[PDB]
Amino acid sequence: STNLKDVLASLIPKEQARIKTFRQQHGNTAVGQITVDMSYGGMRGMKGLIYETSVLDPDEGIRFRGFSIPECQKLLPKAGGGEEPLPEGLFWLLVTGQIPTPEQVSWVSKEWAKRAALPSHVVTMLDNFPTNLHPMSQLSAAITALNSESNFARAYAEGINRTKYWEFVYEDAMDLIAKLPCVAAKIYRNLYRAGSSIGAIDSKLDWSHNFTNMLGYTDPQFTELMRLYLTIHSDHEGGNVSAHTSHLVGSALSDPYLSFAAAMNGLAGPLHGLANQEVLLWLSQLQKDLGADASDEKLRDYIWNTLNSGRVVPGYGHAVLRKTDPRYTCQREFALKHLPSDPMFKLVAQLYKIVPNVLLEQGKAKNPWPNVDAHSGVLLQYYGMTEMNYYTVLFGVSRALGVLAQLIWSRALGFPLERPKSMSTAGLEKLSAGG
Amino acid sequence: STNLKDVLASLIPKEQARIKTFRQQHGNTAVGQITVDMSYGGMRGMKGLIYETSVLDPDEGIRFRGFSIPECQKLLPKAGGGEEPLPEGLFWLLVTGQIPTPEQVSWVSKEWAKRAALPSHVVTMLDNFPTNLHPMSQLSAAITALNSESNFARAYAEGINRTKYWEFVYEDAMDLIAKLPCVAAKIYRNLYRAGSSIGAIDSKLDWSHNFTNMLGYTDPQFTELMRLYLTIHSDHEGGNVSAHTSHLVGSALSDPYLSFAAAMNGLAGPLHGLANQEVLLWLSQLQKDLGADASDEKLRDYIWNTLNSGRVVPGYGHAVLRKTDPRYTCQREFALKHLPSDPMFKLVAQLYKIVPNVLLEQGKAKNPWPNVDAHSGVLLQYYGMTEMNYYTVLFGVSRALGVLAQLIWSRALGFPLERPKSMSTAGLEKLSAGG
Ligand SMILES: CC(C)(COP(=O)(O)OP(=O)(O)OC[C@H]1O[C@@H](n2cnc3c(N)ncnc32)[C@H](O)[C@@H]1OP(=O)(O)O)[C@@H](O)C(=O)NCCC(=O)NCCCC(=O)O
Ligand SMILES: CC(C)(COP(=O)(O)OP(=O)(O)OC[C@H]1O[C@@H](n2cnc3c(N)ncnc32)[C@H](O)[C@@H]1OP(=O)(O)O)[C@@H](O)C(=O)NCCC(=O)NCCCC(=O)O
Ligand SMILES: O=C([O-])CC(=O)C(=O)O
Ligand SMILES: O=C([O-])CC(=O)C(=O)O
Repeated sequence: STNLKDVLASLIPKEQARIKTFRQQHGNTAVGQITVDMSYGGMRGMKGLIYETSVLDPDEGIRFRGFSIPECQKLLPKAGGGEEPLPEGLFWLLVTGQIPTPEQVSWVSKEWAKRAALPSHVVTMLDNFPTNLHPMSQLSAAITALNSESNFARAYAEGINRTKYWEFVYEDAMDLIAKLPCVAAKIYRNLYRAGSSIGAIDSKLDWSHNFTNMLGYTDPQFTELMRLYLTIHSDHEGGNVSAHTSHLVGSALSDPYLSFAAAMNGLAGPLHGLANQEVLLWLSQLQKDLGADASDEKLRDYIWNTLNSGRVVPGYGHAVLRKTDPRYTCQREFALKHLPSDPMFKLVAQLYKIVPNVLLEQGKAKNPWPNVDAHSGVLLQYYGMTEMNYYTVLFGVSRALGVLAQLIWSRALGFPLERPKSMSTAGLEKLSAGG
Repeated sequence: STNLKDVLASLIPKEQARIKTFRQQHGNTAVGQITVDMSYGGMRGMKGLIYETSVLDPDEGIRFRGFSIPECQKLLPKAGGGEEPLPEGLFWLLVTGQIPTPEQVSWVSKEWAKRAALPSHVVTMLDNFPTNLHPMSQLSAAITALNSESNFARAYAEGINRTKYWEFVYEDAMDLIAKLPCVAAKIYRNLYRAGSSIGAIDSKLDWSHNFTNMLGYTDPQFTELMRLYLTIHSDHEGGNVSAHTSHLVGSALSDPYLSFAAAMNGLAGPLHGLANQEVLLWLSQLQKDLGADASDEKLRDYIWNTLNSGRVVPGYGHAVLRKTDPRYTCQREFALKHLPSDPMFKLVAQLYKIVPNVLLEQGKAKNPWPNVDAHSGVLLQYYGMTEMNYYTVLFGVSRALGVLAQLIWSRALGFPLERPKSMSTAGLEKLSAGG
């Protein structure tokens, strides 16, 4: 009865026509200009990609198909007896643009339980990895190795006509999302619970719940945290490193497994998703140097020392946002509800009063406000997940939802190879005169 | 006496100042505009990145630090008794902008022989990979797994000041280049010469020669082919998928191993470097359907059938080039010198007379001329390297030179996070009015 693939079959042709006519009328309309500073500046400020699933406003923050986080919290189906949105529903919304029914949501949950199975070569590789190999590296290498199972790769090799690419992309997308929690849980267990097993998928539970059971957590509030975490980390428009990387790579017709693994190597950068890990490590050194209950003057000194040493303060700043990330606020609210007296949470709250002021004073950051990474691990730590080097993997699992949602659309719409022109400093000086 | 690291130490500060002042004068100067069609079109035509090592002219083809291929052939140091340029020299030129001496070239060769060593976890992983796992996937997963050895990753974790990033990037770059041929040869042997060993590095040979010895080839002309192949595939300005991917990923401070592995997943796409493999497979089906000596009319029919089936003709077309790729010409010339009567070569030559005309007739391709991939495998096949699924790995090994050369510079120059703004179709329609 419910079948997202059939729903997409109807939606594709209409969007295709809509875009066709618009481009007919406005393809040559200019939307902006390119300046020297933007080229040297990592395209900061350049409108460069079409990405359908979410759009970020610099002041208001992210919108998923037009809905803000608070709206998602309110509109998306929850677990029975739950308060947090199920990521399955968010996936539905991103892919279709429509809020799903709980019946639609449960089908996604069953579909994902049904497709979760790892091939042995992958299992063996994970099991043979050394404990000093970072969790993100183990995750990316496993996803890359799963490409032997790609249906898009196989169909492409068979010569399928380009109009059908989306269909195979959708299958690999659904299968990769289904398998991600098993890959992730397996790395968790091998590294931190050696000799134990992830167990089996219960076709009757939501994806976050099967994930937390494979991780070994029983707290019901932890399951709630997971549902929220996985929903909010899902997508952040297309120009963020991980999403842009999946987009660019997939544009060459690399399969979804290869596109997602490349994205993960981008998420593992300290200026991107690895910040979630870095925040915790900075905080632990904080509490170690200054010890648990610090004074404001002492926190400032600590912050200044980081800045003075040629390092960034993790968890603050943003390439597009210019105000406090609603994702940080949404986490703060969860903390205030569930772990209001945790000392680490209290520390994170105190830095909110300090850090922005120091950054402002330093005068370099364009956005002195906190971003999502400043508040994520604090939550995790409270529930017993103290392995900070593993935090980015969870962001990785979440991010698959948004990037894979968009990837289906890129191929449905026929987006071509992403290939901008580059320039050398010498060539550019000549183009202008020099300086 | 020779030490590239000391040479770069002097060059950095001067380039830094040069760029600083230029941006002072022209940072706000507009270099182009962005249109709707460019956003929907994979940034085709957008000047979007600064990339120093090479620049591609749409009519003339690639220039490496200002030199064309013919000039490199003529200027770069050759092996004793050789005719083809040594890739070590090309690496020197890209990194420094200056043509190296043969003494400088030999130091690079020794440096790379000295740093070539694989850690056991990597060896074990390769040895346990199934034979159905594509060679590019095995290569990318191994490079990702080598990141446990990263010096940049380690220094970053220790808190190094940002001004010194380049120094660590340079070390990981030199080490990754040194190890690449061992990773690559090991996949070659495991897959196609099961039970044999890659052997050891001879500190006295050039990098291409140690590579061909690990692959198991003795023909001296094969060694020459390898030197040319590895030099020409080295870099192709910054907006090509693989280079852009390394650039974007490295912009987040991910280490060179993670940045290069993500690039490789982009090179493995059929519209990018995998075309080299695809050309051979298309050709083999050709000769199989039509059998060895075909008539022109028959080749045309074969070509039209591919086009009519919703597929591309591999090896033809380009996102920027608008004339025949000098890299294809440079290969043709090698063929004419060394294997002029090979039937496959003859077939490739015949398609040169046919394909462009059919593409023109079809009227879709903007560039109906051949690209580098149309002539690479033909050369390989003649020397006995008939494993077409492995061809992209060789391109991968070559490409490390250009992208890693640039990566050092990106960090030396302090390029920030690559983060453009994205837009949805809906948002864009509104920005304009709609259509
Ligand atoms: C996120 C970001 C990389 C954005 O970069 P960008 O758009 O270039 O920031 P910007 O325009 O404000 O940078 C201007 C200057 O302020 C500095 N600055 C910005 N944020 C800073 C911070 N948190 N700490 C210290 N300095 C900072 C920049 O590094 C830059 O300095 P230089 O001119 O000397 O290079 C940056 O704010 C940063 O480094 N933040 C800390 C890392 C972090 O929290 N990353 C997580 C982001 C969310 C995610 O992806 O998960
Ligand atoms: C290389 C490239 C992806 C460039 O793409 P792009 O810049 O979009 O080409 P373009 O502007 O000429 O495309 C216009 C149209 O011509 C079509 N076309 C272009 N090259 C074609 C080819 N070789 N065979 C069939 N159709 C082709 C395009 O796919 C596009 O069709 P649609 O409008 O229906 O989408 C394209 O020429 C192609 O697909 N070539 C075949 C694959 C190939 O050889 N790749 C290797 C490139 C070199 C490398 O990276 O190693
Ligand atoms: O938006 C970006 O640049 C980074 C970010 O917060 C994300 O990807 O979640
Ligand atoms: O220039 C590009 O777009 C593709 C290409 O030929 C390469 O990367 O060698």
